Amino acid sequence: DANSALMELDKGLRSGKLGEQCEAVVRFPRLFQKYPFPILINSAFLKLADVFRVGNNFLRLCVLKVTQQSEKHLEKILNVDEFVKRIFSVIHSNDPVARAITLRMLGSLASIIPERKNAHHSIRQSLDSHDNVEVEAAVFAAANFSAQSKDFAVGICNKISEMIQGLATPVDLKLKLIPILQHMHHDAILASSARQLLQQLVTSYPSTKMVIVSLHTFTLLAASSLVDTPKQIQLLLQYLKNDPRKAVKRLAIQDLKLLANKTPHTWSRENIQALCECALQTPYDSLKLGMLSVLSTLSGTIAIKHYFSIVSSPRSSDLVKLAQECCYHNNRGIAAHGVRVLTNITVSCQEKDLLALEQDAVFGLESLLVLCSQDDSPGAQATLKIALNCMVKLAKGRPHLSQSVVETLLTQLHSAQDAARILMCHCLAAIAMQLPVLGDGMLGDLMELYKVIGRSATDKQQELLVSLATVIFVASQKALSVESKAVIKQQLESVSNGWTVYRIARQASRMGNHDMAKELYQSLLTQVASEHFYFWLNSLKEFSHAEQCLTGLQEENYSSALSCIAESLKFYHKGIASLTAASTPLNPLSFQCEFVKLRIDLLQAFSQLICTCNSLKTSPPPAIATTQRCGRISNQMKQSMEEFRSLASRYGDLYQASFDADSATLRNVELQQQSCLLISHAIEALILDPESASFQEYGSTGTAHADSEYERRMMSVYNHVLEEVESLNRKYTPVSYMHTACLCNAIIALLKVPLSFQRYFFQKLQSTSIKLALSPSPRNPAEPIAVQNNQQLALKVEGVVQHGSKPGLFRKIQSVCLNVSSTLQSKIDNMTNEMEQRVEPHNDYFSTQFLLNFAILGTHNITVESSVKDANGIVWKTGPRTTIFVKSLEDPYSQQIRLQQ
Amino acid sequence: GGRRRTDALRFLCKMNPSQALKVRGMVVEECHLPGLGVALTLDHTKNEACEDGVSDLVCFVSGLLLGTNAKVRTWFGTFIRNGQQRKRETSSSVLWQMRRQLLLELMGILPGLKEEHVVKASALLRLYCALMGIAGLKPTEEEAEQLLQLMTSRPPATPAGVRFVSLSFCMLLAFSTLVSTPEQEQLMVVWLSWMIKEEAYFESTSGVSASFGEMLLLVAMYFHSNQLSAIIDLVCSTLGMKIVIKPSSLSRMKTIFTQEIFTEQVVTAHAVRVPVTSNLSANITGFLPIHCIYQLLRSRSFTKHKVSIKDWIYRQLCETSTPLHPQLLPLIDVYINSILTPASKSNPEATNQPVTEQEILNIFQGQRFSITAQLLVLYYILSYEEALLANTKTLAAMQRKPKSYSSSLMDQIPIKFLIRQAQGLQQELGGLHSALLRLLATNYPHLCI
Amino acid sequence: DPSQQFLQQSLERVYSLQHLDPQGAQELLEFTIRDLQRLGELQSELAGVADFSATYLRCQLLLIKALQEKLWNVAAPLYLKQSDLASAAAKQIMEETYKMEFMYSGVENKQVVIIHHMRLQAKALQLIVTARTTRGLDPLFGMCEKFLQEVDFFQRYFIADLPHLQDSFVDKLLDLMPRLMTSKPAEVVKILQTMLRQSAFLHLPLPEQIHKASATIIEPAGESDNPLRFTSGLVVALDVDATLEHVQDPQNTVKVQVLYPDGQAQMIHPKPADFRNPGPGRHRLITQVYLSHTAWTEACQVEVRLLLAYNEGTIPFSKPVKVYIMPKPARR
Amino acid sequence: AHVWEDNWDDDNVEDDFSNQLRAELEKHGYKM
Repeated sequence: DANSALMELDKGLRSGKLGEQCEAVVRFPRLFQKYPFPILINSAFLKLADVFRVGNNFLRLCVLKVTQQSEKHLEKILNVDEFVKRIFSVIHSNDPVARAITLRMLGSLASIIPERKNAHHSIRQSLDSHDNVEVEAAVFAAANFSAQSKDFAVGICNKISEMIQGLATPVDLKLKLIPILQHMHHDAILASSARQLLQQLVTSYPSTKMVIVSLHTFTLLAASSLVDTPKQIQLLLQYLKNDPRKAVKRLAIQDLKLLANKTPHTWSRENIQALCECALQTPYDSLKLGMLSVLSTLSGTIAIKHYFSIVSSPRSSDLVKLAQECCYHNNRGIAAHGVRVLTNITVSCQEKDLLALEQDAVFGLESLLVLCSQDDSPGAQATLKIALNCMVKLAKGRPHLSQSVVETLLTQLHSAQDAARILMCHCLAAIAMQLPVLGDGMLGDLMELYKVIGRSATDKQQELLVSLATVIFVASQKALSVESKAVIKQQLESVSNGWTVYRIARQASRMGNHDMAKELYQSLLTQVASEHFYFWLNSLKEFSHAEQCLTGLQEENYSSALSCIAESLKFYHKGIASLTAASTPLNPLSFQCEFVKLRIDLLQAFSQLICTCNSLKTSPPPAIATTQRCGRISNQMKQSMEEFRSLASRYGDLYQASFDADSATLRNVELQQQSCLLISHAIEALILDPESASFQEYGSTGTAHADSEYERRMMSVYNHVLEEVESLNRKYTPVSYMHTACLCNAIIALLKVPLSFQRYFFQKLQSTSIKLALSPSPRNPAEPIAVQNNQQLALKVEGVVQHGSKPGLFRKIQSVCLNVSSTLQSKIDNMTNEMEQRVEPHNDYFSTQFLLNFAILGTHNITVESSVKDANGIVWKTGPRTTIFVKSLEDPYSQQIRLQQ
Repeated sequence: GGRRRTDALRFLCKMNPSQALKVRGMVVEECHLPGLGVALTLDHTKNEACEDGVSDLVCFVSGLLLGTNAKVRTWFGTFIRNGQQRKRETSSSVLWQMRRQLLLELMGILPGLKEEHVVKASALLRLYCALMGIAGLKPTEEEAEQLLQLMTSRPPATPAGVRFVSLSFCMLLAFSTLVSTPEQEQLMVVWLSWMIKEEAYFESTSGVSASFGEMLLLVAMYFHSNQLSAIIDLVCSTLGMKIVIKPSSLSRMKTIFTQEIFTEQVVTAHAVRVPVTSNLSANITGFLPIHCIYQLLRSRSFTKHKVSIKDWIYRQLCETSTPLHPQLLPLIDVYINSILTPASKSNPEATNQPVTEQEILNIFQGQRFSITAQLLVLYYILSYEEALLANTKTLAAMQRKPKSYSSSLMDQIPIKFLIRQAQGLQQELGGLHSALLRLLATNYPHLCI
Repeated sequence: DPSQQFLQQSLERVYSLQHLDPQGAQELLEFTIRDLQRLGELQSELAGVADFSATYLRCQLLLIKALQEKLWNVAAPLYLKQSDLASAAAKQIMEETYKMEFMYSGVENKQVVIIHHMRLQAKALQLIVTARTTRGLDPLFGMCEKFLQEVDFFQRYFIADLPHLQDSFVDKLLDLMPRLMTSKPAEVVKILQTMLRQSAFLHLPLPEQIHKASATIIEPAGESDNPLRFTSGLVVALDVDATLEHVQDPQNTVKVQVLYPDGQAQMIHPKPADFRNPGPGRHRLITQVYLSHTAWTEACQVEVRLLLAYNEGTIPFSKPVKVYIMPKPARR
Repeated sequence: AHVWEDNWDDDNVEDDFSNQLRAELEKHGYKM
């Protein structure tokens, strides 16, 4: 049912009515989106071409619209020459509107035909014509060809130079033709000639209209040709300084904004001096906001480090004082830009005679905060965003200010409206997440604030409870008191949405407070109106129950270890039964089931290990026969090697097969895998061959990023276990009981730090899938493709990538590794044709050519695997795992020859 | 040796209570000895007293039968068939004692139905549907009687309750062999008669747009128009699994709907009396009063039974939004066909009157209304103007000419403005931009310059 | 020329601005890489020097990016095999050092000593990542011994030019040289980590006249849709004509490579007679490529690419071209 | 323009599963 849509819509195309043909033409883009493979694309584009050739000039506009929309599918066209000839057969017509439409189609088609000479001749001929629609379409197509072709660029450089300063072709047409000079960056002397022509134009037509158009053109030429961008930044400083007009100044602002966003390393010191000095003596306020917005975007990059470079007192520098009087300005936006600049100076380079500004910086934030808290307007909300981002960055860069930072924030958490409680709770959440030592310093104060929310408004209430209980969970780095649980619970019994309690429960499951997760999951379990959502909530409840059982541990007590581990396994198994029941074909929950299954396997590896440590106290030294490994305990810990190493491999396999998670979920998977490697190394350093260890951890054990509290406690446990392993290296007997005690304490230390269900367990932001439509003949089901067993099978695998939303949010596909293998299904098994190829997609397409050698006699099983390679370099093992069946026939002449031989 | 291995591992499970779930785990992930896993699950259920929520047995069988993996589904299914072929009376089999445990929780779930026990019984009905579906486990008389006890229960008020009664309706419609005695047939007649006179209360209080009443109307229309495949599709969509059902049981069920209870007049009246779905869109799933009224428009029964449609179509058009549902375009098409083409030669006058002038005017004065509604009404106006010029041989012999929409209102309609708006947002308005351009090209060369 | 002044100013900004946070150093390096590629694409007289500087700064960028890695934040047993990014970076910078000393035409001993020093840093990175991976004492001890004799070879062959190149990795490497002789290999690899952390970035004096070698296979173009048809087990000869510019000694260096669509490759050496010399700086390769296989079911795409060889290695320098090939069985 | 990068609760970061969960869960509006 792939070409059937093509025959249906082209049956629509063979009508004699304009309406049905137009309907089919405008229905083509949906069909393009549904099947993107180039057979259908090429066929439908040729049909669009020979519908375009004969038409009543309104079908032509519709096909132009479809070509404009479906630009990313244009490179998939195979029979390019017939397509372009059918389109080009309308230039020689005498209807000027049809000609203009066809030049617009050529301009749309520019990507696939950069160096077609007759197209350039048609553009040049129609460009100096007298019909206005033809002229405008010619300028459009000249702009679109000039971005790709170079000989067209130089010839049209001469032509457009002549027609701009030809003193005919009135000012509207000149405004239309200056972007032709914008697209004109291909060669050095071409760029220089365009630069001279633009300078002559801007000094020759000193208007409001032409100066704006010419300056935007001139800066796009500068940002395209990176050979004299500082000259244009310089020229923009004289245009922003010495020009009385206002709109020219506004373009100078947006121009310097674009140039600072693009190439900030070219900004020289005197350029920043000129920008700051022009920002001082301006009488207006919107212009002030614009220049200091440009300086704020310039302050977030390495331009400041070039500005504050050794070989004057930086207190006397223009930028810092300008930041001061615009941080203490009346308008809110200019204050936000100034406090961004001051925060960025503080976070950047650490010269001594800047440190006093630190004090100014922090006071600035709270001053701005008490201006923008009590306003309730979207501009004030954006000012809140900017201020709180500056608060986070300021506390991040200089931690010794940070404590003062957080306490000031709590003051404005006492008196502000319901839209200001949120995002301040978020700033507190971020600061107390990465830097935890301050979080407890809130504790109880949030309690009374939370009490006030018992009698607050209703419109923004639910999000506000979500934010407050989230920052409560973040701040409670050690645990939560029973009274804290009681007050949170009674408040959300007082009023709740039902989805708010779900968000609170999943926040608690994220942080590690699994008892309140239990209680809210009970509340959800009584609730809710579907099958698999009920099973999902039951599974989450059981996981919270097992994790409270894991929190109920005591150090140096192995009996409680076995008991609580058994309770955790039984609650996890009720939970994994619920998860298996909750799985749906529409939403095939795969990360959750694998994560829970490997968690179960980790705790059972721990259980077998702890009872194996108990086996030395539960068996003989060996036997009467043994009198360099003696006893069954050696074989048992070798099995522990096998289980833990396989478990680490399975954690790695779960890491590689996701590709759609965030940094935190991946880092948590890394924590679990590192726990498996930790226990494996700890055992193979104590009992199984101490002799060839000889390492004593010759790597760094400090100075970590510590992006979460769970990460920090994991790393502390890791370092403590490695310290115990280094100390107890080669002093004692190979079996020992300090060795078993070391394993016991290691297992207790790993199970004390609870767990963290991360973001990918609950919500999925990025969804990427691959198609891989195999076409040797695609078969049907059990029917195999017949091969003649004297030639190879040209597989011809072709693929396309499907993105759920926001194309690539976290990681971007750079190249894709297709792997193919065979298997003799008759019963190594045909490993002789394992093949690998790297693909770089153009827009979404994958096109490779695979030859498979089927040689022996039988039915073979082709499997195709995908492997995404990202921009950094990590390979990711996703893919549909496509399998196809082949039967190997023989030539009867060859069969008779083999029988005779 | 299968029974000796189950006996050995069962004694081991009794010996170590904690790792019985582990023995279940290996049974799952090597697909060996299903009866062993079920028996130890029953033993661990005997061990706990944690029966506050759903049973672990229910969750486990739901995971094995209705799961992402297929080979465990086939393995548990052939376990069910092997338990079915053990015809002689022997209580030592694991499967029948699992049936008694499910019977015990049937006893416990019975009353009408309680508020806390509303999703437990729906999950149980889905489980038993899977057992008689993919697994194919023919029940006994007492089990079928208690199934009819459970499905003919009274859900209190909940959206979980309307999910329950929809699942109970498809539970009945999937397996009509489950009822065998006349007394149970009187029981299901009483239950259906209750399910008629109650729909408005659950519809209003639950607030869902996917209630049971449109499903009742759908099955009435599909039996009335003799479309059994639509019934099969509806029950397979609502239950959540694909099960093949013989048409003979559905033919008996067709008789009990068409002869009594759902006569065609009361079906038409009740389908008129349904409310409209505010903020319709296409993101909501379900089966909907719009598909109900579209099916009742396709098989001509409104004007054949003297009931109006007009304000419903008006309100449903006026309460539409972004991405458009894939049913409104054929709904407007068959609405126009109902305006123009008469139903039968007995009443050539019999037709639907079109939308009044003032209402369309109040739409196009605005923005109070939605742009999807405006585009839909523009499509209605243009298609009515086009089709009124087309079916004119029947129009002249019909003597109740509904007439064009004057010219004052047609002057006060921005056609090019809404067509530009349709082109601007063509990505979510799919199926309407093409029709608007078709109508504009074939009827208005005013603006195709 | 504005381009020459811009290149000098950018290179001076790279060289001077090295006292930064590694985030800022990475940002400056990435911006100057993109600037240098854009300058090389725009210019043609100064394309070679822009590309040379871009390759050097790419090596420095990957070295710095590998230096700041989470691998040197956890211990050696806690290794993520799949999450490592610093392992392959040694191989890319090794291939890039080959690219400097064999792609570029006009070079003298200063460029040679700087890129040899960068190769020594590359081998140090490879040594430290392999030391972090494995646990066998004999392989790590052996690789330490090969690395120390490589350092010995470097100071022996370059016994001069140490006064001109200051405060580098190799200078103060030879300052602690006898202690590097007498130490446990774990002590050696930790002091090599500490050595790479304050290893200074060298300044590269660019040569006056440089040109980058490249090839353009003018025929076959590859856009021909018609297949080359022959019989299974027999050979077809496709004529290749390519233009070489700024290649020193093409006879012992330039080769042709054929990638069959089945994976197996062929490295065809050209004949010195078939090399033309159409002027001082451009050469014309005209040879015949010999192809044979065992019948296919449809005409497939065979890859043809010119490779540049050096002494023990081959690296690509030509745009790929593709040809349709149709091997048939006999009629009987 | 977002303060907290690892915020689980933005304006629209809710996947489909959470969308039908919110749809069937906000309707009841009562908790015991």
